[PDB]
Amino acid sequence: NIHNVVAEFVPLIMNTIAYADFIAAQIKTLSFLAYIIRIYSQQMVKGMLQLLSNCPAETAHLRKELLIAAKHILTTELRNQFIPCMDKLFDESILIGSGYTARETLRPLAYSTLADLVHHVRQHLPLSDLSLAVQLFAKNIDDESLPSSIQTMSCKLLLNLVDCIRSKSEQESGNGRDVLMRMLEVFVLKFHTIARYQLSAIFQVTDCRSLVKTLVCGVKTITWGITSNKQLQPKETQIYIKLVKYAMQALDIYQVQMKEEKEVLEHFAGVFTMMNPLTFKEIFQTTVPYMVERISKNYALQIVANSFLANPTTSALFATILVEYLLDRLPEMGSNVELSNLYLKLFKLVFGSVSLFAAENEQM
Amino acid sequence: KFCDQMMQHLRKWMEVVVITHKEEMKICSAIINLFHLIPAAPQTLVKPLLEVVMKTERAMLIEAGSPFREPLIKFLTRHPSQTVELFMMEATLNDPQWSRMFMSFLKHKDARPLRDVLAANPNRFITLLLRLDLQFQAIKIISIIVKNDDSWLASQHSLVSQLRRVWVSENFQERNWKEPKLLAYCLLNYCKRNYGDIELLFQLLRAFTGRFLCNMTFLKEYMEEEIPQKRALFFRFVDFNDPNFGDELKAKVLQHILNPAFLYSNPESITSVFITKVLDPEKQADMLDSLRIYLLQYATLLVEHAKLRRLMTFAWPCLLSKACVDPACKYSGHLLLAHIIAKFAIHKKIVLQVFHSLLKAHAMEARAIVRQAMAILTPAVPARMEDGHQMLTHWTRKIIVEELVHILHLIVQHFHHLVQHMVSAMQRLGFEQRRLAVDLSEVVIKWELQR
Repeated sequence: NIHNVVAEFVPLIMNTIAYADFIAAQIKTLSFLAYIIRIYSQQMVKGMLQLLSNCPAETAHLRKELLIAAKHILTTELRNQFIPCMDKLFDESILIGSGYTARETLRPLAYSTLADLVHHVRQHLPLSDLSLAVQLFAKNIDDESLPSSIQTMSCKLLLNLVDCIRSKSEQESGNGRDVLMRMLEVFVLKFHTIARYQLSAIFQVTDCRSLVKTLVCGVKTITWGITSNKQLQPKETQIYIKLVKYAMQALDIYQVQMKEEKEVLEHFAGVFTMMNPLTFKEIFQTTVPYMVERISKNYALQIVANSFLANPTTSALFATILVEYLLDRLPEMGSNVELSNLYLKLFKLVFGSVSLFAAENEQM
Repeated sequence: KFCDQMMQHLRKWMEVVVITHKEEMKICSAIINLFHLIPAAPQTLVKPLLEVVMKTERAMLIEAGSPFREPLIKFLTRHPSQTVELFMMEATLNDPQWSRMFMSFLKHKDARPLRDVLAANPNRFITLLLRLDLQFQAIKIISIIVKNDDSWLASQHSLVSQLRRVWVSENFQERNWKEPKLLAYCLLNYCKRNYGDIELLFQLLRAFTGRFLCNMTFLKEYMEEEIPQKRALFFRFVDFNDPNFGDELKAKVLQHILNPAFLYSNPESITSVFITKVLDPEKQADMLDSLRIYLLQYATLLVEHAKLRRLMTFAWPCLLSKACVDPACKYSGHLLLAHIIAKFAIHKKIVLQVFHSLLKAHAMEARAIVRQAMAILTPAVPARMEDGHQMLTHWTRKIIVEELVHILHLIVQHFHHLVQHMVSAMQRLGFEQRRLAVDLSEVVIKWELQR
């Protein structure tokens, strides 16, 4: 019975697109038989990737079956590693789910199937290819014509991709760092955009909470590669200044609807932690009056600030930025009852810092 | 003479603050503010202090919150003619580090006198506009001035044409990085001030080409703002369309903005619109995309929301088999039949044709269109079928005899030998499918209770 597999291997390599219904039916038939890979050269894969790019666009149902078939065949985990490199990543080209209804229906399947492929190919891919790859995923996260579900996982792979970008940049002369940020602008762009789209909130909450929860890790991890303690360039820093201003806006709707809140914010507070304190102290002084202003409408953000100076080198540097701002705000306390409590609460925790780590906080 | 001494002193102090880095900020900022207070200060002194400020800012690696900005600009705003020139030397522009500084000042509030000089010489921008790096700065300076002064650029002047000319041409360059959103800002404001008609057509034409990624909810504002009677006047040149190279994509997005406009309402111009619209098809259509889907549905809504024999020629290709090739538009073609059959186009011969077409060729992608089409058809035809021959059962009979049917059950839910059909088929399928089991059963008892 196994002779069928070798029997079915012959057509797969052949049957290129050198009579519309006949050819469409012919390609569909090969999709059905190619699904049965229970047994587990690469000749069959060569034709599959050949016809994968050559599939006519108007054949919506044919592409529907092909994409599902493409998902199944790539699960081999043995030869599925050869199809990406061999096909030169042509799938990254415009051939992605060509066809009107295919675009507006099966785009999530097309990107998701490729997402898993690059998920494992990550360690088996160079920097130059990754630069091409991330481009499509960068569009996915920001594009508003796609389901939010894929927008979340589009970052999930990017979290691991940047490490590969870092890895290849470490391995060879790949200009990863310049690439590493290019999506960071997209990441912050998402925040400024998400802040505007939270207005609908005033199931979507789960989507929004899930969406941001993915973003924080994505932005958090890239900083690891970006710094790899080393000082950060000025124009490079300005992106983060935008990040904090937009980020604090996003983390709002989750109090007028706490484990996750602390979880994400503590992850968030780390984004500015590992980077050089000298570049850090630059970021917040410009934005600290806003963040203190923002904390007034949502106390939960204080979990950042309090955790911000609760341990790392951030303590001494942030404390100076905080009290210096509060001191000039000191007259305001005692007049605006709603705001007066805020400054005192801020003053209480910073004084909590000096008690906590008197080393250089006493001096501060 | 005094200013020269401080100029020397500032530089010496400025070297110290960086030296200290590897009072100073206050001292250096204050002396810089001294130049603004003191009048009769030479214009030439801008270049010396500007360089050291630039030299130290890069040396100190700070650009935001640097104390030297605010006191510095106050001096520049008093002397904007020279500073713009010194920033407009070609070599200085080529340096991105120097280029960034120039824009930062143009953002500040005190630049309002400074930006007036730039607005006074539109010809200057055209020189840089008509490579990318040099061009990109030209876009930023153009957008920034308009950002504060919306009135400027509202004049019917060739400057928009120069942006328009390069605008359409250079969509392939993005295949600088932030130019698309930046460039669109200038023209959109111009369209906002005055209806650009054909000018508005071009920005939409390129709005979704060249692999752009930055227009989120930015273009849509004019469409919403376009409504706050204009459609009839706006539609006339749209029919012209002056394409000379256009494609379906351009028209597709063009009708997208119309749909909100036609959702506004309905003057007598609608009468001539119907005649004009039905003269478009040109018999042979080479568009095998959503253009037909958008165009066909758009015609249906406008006439009822706002000779008709010529309109039905549109659905003739989708009344046939080979014509209306793409099923996606074929479902939309049926969707058109549901809409057009609302007022007086109800005939038995065509009523049967559309009804099975919805259930025939069931698919998930078809489910969306047929579900939408069925909603319009459900109050139109089934009433005739209810008083007619109850033909819905015949097709339901055909499918079960052959051997999927939930679509008919959904229609029947809105609407007695059939009762056995749903019960008989569902129980076998039930062995998910649990959804339609309960809903129809409740109607089954209600229908039995009623009669």
